[PDB]
Formats: sequence, C-alpha cells, structure tokens
Amino acid sequence: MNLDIHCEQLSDARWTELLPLLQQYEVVRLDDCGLTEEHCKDIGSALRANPSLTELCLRTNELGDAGVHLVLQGLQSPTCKIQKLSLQNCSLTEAGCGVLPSTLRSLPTLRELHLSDNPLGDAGLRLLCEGLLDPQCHLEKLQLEYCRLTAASCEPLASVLRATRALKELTVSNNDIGEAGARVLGQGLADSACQLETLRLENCGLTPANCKDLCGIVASQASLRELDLGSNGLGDAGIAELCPGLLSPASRLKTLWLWECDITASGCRDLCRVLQAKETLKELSLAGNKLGDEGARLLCESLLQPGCQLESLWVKSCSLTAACCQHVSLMLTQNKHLLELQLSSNKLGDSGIQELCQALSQPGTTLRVLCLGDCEVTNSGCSSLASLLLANRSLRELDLSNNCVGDPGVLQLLGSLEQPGCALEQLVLYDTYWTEEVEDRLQALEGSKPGLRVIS
Repeated sequence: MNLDIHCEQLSDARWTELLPLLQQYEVVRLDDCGLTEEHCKDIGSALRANPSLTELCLRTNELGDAGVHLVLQGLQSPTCKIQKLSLQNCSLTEAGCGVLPSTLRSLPTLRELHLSDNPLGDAGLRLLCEGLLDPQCHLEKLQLEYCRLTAASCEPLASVLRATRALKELTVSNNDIGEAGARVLGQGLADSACQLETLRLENCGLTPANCKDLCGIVASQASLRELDLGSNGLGDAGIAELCPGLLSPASRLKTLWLWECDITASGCRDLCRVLQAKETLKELSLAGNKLGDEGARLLCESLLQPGCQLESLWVKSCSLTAACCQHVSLMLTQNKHLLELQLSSNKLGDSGIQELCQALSQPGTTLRVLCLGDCEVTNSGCSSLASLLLANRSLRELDLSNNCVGDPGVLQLLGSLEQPGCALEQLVLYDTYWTEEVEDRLQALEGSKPGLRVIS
C-alpha cells in the first residue's frame, strides 16, 4: 500500500495515470521526480480525496513556497490522519514558512516532520517554532538539517524545547549554530521537560567548550539513546570533558557517533574507560579520526575485557595499517559481543587481511559483519578470504568494495559461495568490475542459492 517513485521523470501521460492512485495509497513517496508547482495543484486535489494517507514524502523537487503551500492545504482536510511528512529539499524558503503555524496547528496527527535541505533561515525557523509551541502540536521527530539556520535559531529552538513534552528526536546537523548557539540550545535541553532520545549535532561547529555542557546534559539525560556529534572539532580535550558525563549511572547512551572529531590515541584512552564500564553503550563510530595502530590497540585492549559489550565499532579511515591486524585478530578470537566491525579505507593489504582471515577461521567466533572496502586487497588476498568463507561459520555480510580485485579474485569468492556449507548472506562488491564471463557465472550462482545476494 506504498507508492514510491524514484528518479523516473513524469510524462504528462503517466502523471494522469498516477493521480487517482494518489487518492488510494497509505504511503506516497515522490522522490526526485520532476515535480514543479504545476503538479502541486493536482497533488492538493488528489490528497484531499485520500481518506487513508499516513505519510507523504515529496523529496528532491523544486516545488517552491507556492507549491508547498498548496500541498499543505490539501492535507488540511477532514479525512487526514497523516503522521509522517517530508518536504525535504523543496526550496521551501522563509516566505513560504508563514504557513507552518496554521498548518502545524491544523494537524494534530503529525508525529515526525522533515524540512532538511530547505533554506528556512532563522526567519523560517522562528515560525516553525511558533507552530510547535501550540498545544495541538504533538511533534515527536523534527529534522532541520542544512537549513541555513545560525545561532539565532537556537533560542526559539531552546524555547520550543523547554515548553514541549513530546519531542523525542532533534536533528540540527549541518547548520552553523556555533559554540554560542550550541550553548544556548543545550541550555534549553538541560531544563526541558521532554524525554529526548535522539540528538544529532553534526557539523555544527561545536568546540571543546560545548563538551563542558554536553557533559552535564548527557550525565542526567536518562532518556537519551543516540548522540551524534561527528564532524566537529572537539579533539581529545573535548572527549575528556565528555567522558565523565558518559560514566553516569543514569546515562543509558546506546549509540555514540564521534566520527571526524579530531580525536587521536590520547583521546581514545579516555574512551576506553567508558567502553569498559558502560554495558549499555553498544555502537561507537570513530571513523575518520587519526587513531592509528596505537589506538586500534587500545580499542582492542578494551574489547578483550569481558565486561565490555560493544556491538558495532566503526574505525573507517583511521590510519590503521596491517601492523594492528594481530590485535584485531586476537580480540576477534576471544570476544563474543562484537557483531559488526568496519575497517574500510585502511591500508591493511593482503598481509593484514590474512591475519584477520586466520583468526576468524577458528570456531566459536561471533563477528557477523565484516567490512573491508578500500583496504588494498588484491587477487591474492581473495585467496585468504575465499578459504575463510569455507571455514568460518559466523559471518553473514562481507563487504569487499573498492579493492584491487579483478576476475580471478572474484571467481575464487564465487567458488566459496557455491558451496552448501557457506552461509554468507551478502557479498558486497561495489566499484569492482569483471568480464562478461564472470558475470554469467555470477548470475548463475544467484539462481542456485537464492538466500544470498552479491551486491554491486
């Protein structure tokens, strides 16, 4: 009962074929079509006749304020129970934002709203907030990524924040709120009444100082579950401040995203104390940080402690060499909690990869998803891996994207996959190529064993 269209352009012939169905489906997704204001008139009229739409998503389209305005009108009908609405990337400018209050108030069924990639400006947010403040608005998830906001936006956001009680997710990534803004925003969080769960502050220009604040909020925000702070220059200094907040017996933080955060081994030490004590923290992305093999070691030091329960570790593009494979290997042999390890864009080479290959070859291994994209694996490396696939029983997804692999390497992988004992459910091979022959051998495999897909 979903519709979903993506990239296909709409001939005036098919638009017509569509309209009536737009009045039927529960889920309409018109992702990157050629939708302009000209279609909105029709959308408005078709959406009002739909007594069962729960979610509309008009991603990537140049509708404009007027287009948007119409869209919102057709939703303001007697038979609307819409819950999810995504007007992501529709050129909704501050001009078109004066509608929001009148719309938000009119839609008490709305749970999550997406306005990302829309230049709302502080002026446009100011109105979205005024809308969120009205008691008839029970908005739980709000996405305002890339919305040309600035520190000015943080005050109303904070004000919305202290007042509302329903908001669970707040995402303001890719807006330059700055140190000052983040300080305001976070301040509103501290004395808020809603039990926020997801807070994403990616590329907002945070600084170590903001860590002083987040430390506190994190410490007492029992409801928090996922905290994204990537692409911010917090450095080891910021991490240190953040850490005691993460050791609070009230912090149930599960997902911690600290990618490209200018962290290094010095910082990673601090992370490890947390990693050992918090049985709840289950996902840590440290990708893009120049951790180096010293850092990899430390991470492993921690991952060997049986009181450590991390399930996913991302250390993509972390300047790790084949020199750390011995530790990742050893840890991999004695750890029964890590299910997913992301080692892509690292210089492991065939020698580093064999070490992982021998470790995972033992029985009683638990790693379930292993990523090795861009690690400099060659056709010879594929040999190691191919054997692995016959011995190891824990793996389900293996990503070998963008390596130095041609026909022979792949062919070996296929040999392993054609076996009944082999239980890999997914071999990921993007940015890899092969002759017509290999492909024909491949299409065959995908017919002898349907419980396996070779992605590319």
